Amino acid sequence: HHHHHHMQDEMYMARALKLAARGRFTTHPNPNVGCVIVKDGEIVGEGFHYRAGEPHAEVHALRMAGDKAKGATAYVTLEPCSHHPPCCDALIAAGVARVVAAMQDPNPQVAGRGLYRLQQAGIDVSHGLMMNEAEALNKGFLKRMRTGFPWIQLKMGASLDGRTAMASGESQWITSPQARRDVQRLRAQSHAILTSSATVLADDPALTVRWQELSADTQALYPQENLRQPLRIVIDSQNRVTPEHRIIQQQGETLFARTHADERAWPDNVRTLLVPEHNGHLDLVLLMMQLGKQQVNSIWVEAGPTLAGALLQAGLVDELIVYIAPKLLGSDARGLCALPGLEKLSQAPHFKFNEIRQVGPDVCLHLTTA
Amino acid sequence: HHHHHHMQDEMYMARALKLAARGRFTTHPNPNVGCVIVKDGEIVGEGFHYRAGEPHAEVHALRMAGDKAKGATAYVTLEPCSHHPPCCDALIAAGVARVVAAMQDPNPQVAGRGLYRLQQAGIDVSHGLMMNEAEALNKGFLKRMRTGFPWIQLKMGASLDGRTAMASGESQWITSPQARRDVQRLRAQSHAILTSSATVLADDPALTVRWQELSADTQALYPQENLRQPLRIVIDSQNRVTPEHRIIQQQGETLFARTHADERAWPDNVRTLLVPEHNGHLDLVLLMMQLGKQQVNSIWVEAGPTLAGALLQAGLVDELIVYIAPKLLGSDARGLCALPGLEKLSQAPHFKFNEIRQVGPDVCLHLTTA
Ligand SMILES: [Zn+2]
Ligand SMILES: [Zn+2]
Ligand SMILES: [Zn+2]
Ligand SMILES: [Zn+2]
Repeated sequence: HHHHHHMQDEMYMARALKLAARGRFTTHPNPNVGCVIVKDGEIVGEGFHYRAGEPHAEVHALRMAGDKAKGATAYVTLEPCSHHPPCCDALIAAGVARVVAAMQDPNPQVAGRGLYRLQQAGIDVSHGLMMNEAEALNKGFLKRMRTGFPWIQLKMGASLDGRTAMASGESQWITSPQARRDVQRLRAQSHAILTSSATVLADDPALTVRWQELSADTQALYPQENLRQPLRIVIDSQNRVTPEHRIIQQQGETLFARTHADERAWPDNVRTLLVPEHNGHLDLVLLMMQLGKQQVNSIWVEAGPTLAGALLQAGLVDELIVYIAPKLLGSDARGLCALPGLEKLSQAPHFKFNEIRQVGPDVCLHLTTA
Repeated sequence: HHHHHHMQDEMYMARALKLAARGRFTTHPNPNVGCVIVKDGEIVGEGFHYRAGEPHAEVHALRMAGDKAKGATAYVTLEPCSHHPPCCDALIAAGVARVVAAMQDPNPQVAGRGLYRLQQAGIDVSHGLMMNEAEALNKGFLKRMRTGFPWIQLKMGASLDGRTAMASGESQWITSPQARRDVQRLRAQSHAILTSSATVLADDPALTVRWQELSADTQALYPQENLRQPLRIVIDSQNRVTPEHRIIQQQGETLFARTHADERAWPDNVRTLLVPEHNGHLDLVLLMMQLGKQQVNSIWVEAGPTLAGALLQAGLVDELIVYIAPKLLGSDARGLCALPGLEKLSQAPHFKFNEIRQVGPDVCLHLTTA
C-alpha cells in the first residue's frame, strides 16, 4: 500500500538509465534500454542494449545475476517484452519477485501487456519511476513511434551576421575545428545523416563519422571496432549525383530519395527509396513518412540554405543546432536559409533558446520550434 | 619590510571598489573612485565619487571620519590628487598614517606625484592592490586617456540568421522587451549615445534613458531625480536632420557632428562639432579624436548597418553587444552591417566571444576585436 525504499528505487533506476545511455551510438533502430537487478540490497545483475539483434537489457542482467535473481527486484527503463523468448517470461523464470519499469511500451496496442503478464504470475509491478528521464533517453525513437515522423535535427554553421560563404563562394572555415569535432559527437548518436543533391554536388562530402575526431569522453564508451556509420540519406529529385561521388564510397549504407529509379550501376551499399512528387518537387512530407515506416528514428541534416528552408517551411524540423563563429562576413555574403514567400514578420519561423554553450572560439545554440 | 594584514587590506580595498561602482551612472566625465578609512580595525569613513563638480571620494570619507582619521589607514581605488585643495594634503591634514592605492594616476606626467607627496610628509604608501579591478572599473575612461579614443560599444539586434528587417522594411520587434530593458541599463552607464542621420531620419528615436525601464537592481543605486541622460551624438555629414526630430527635444544635450555649420535655429541643448572631411565622407577617425579631446569616455552606438560597418572598417569598435532573437527572417531580409570592399574570408572582422547570456527569449553576445 506504501513503502519506504523510494530513495533506493531511485538510485537503482538512475543506474539503469546510466547503463541504457551507453547504447546510444549503436542501438539504432532499437531504443536504449537498461536493467539493474537487486538482491538483498546489492546489485547482482546489470545490462544495457547495445546493438539490434543482440540480447535485450533484461537478458544481459539475468545472465549476470544467475541464481541470484531469485527473490530479486529488477529495474528496467522500459517495459519488458510480452511476445518478441520474451523478457517478461525470462524475468518470471528467474524468480524475480518485483519489477519497476520507468515507462510503458510506447505502442498503445501492447502498452502494459508485459507488466500485466508479470502481475498475473505473481510479480509486484509498478511503472512511472523516472518516466521523464526514460522519455528523454529515447526522444527521437519515441517521436517517430507516436507521430510516424523521424526526429529531425537541422544543423547550421554561420558567421556572427548569419553568413555561410563569401559572395565569391569561399566558405573555407567559418567555424572552428572544435565545432567540427562537436558535430561528430552528435552525428555519431543520430540514426541517419541527411543531405541534398546540391550539397553533394557542391561539396563532395563523405558525411561519415570519423572515430579519431571524438572526445575522450565519447571514445571511452565507443570502442573503435564497433563504429556505426549513420545511414546516409541523399535527397536527389533529378538523379544528378554520380556513382563517383565520395559519399557512396564510404563504409555503411547510403539511401537516395528519388523521383524515379536511377539507371546506372551503383555500389552494393547504395539503395533507392522512391518518393512521390508534389508539384515539381520531391514530396518532403511523404519522404519523412516513408522513412518513419522504415524505422528511421532520428536524422542529422547537413545541407545548404535551400534544403534548410524547405524543411523549415514544411514543418519538419524538431530542433536547430546553430554554430556561430566570431566573424562578420558582411551583407553581400550568403545567408542561412532560403524562405521563399516569407514577407511578414509574424509569419517568420519562431523558436526557443534552450541551451547556449562555448565550443572552442565558436558558440553553439540549441533551439526548438516554440 | 613585510606584514600580515594582506587579507584585511584586500577586504577594505574590495569595499572601496564596491563603493566606487555606485557612481558609474553619474560620474561622467570623471572616473569612478571609492575610499575607505580604517582606524583600529574598524571602518570610520567611506565615500565614493558621484558627480563631476562634487567632492572627491577621499573628501567624503574624511568628512565621515572626522577626528577618527588620525592614525587611520586610507584605501583609495585611485591615486589621490596632487594639485586639483587636493586630496593628498587633505589626507595628510587629517592624520592618516598609511595610504593604499589600487592604481596610479593614468596620466604619466602626474602618475605617482600624489603618493610621493604623502611619502614625503611621512605617510606609509603603496599602490597596486587590486589594480586589475581598478582598471576594469574605469575601462572606458582609461582607454580614452591612454589612446585619445573613446571606448566604443557597438550594439546590434538581429534575428537568428542575422537579419534586422524584412525586405519590406518591417522591423517591428525582432528582439524582446527584455532586450530593450537590458540596453537601457547599459545605456545609462555610457558617457554618450551615438547615432547616424540615417537612423534619426528612418526611426525618429529619442535615444534617452527611461528610468522606468530599469531593473530593480539598478533602480536601487540610481535615484530617479539624479537621472543623467547620456550625451546624444548624431553624425550628420550633410545636415539632413531637422530641428523638429524627437532627438533634440529630449532632456539633456545633443551634439551634431557636421561637415559645415547648420544655418537653422536649434534648441539651447543642441551643439555643433565641426569635423573635417575624408574623401566625400565625414572623417570618423578625426571625429573620435575630437570627442576624446572633449573628454568623452565611452560611447554607446545605436545605428544601422551602414554606420556599424563604417565604424568596424575604421577600426574604432572596442566591443560588440549582439542581441539575437529566436527567429529566422530569411535571406531576402536586411543584414547586420555593410562591409564594402570585403571579398576574402581572411579579411573579415574577427572577434572573441567573452560572455553569452539569456535575456528574456533572446540571447546577448559580448565580443571584443581579437
Ligand atoms: Zn510508513
Ligand atoms: Zn525484452
Ligand atoms: Zn612574518
Ligand atoms: Zn582628489
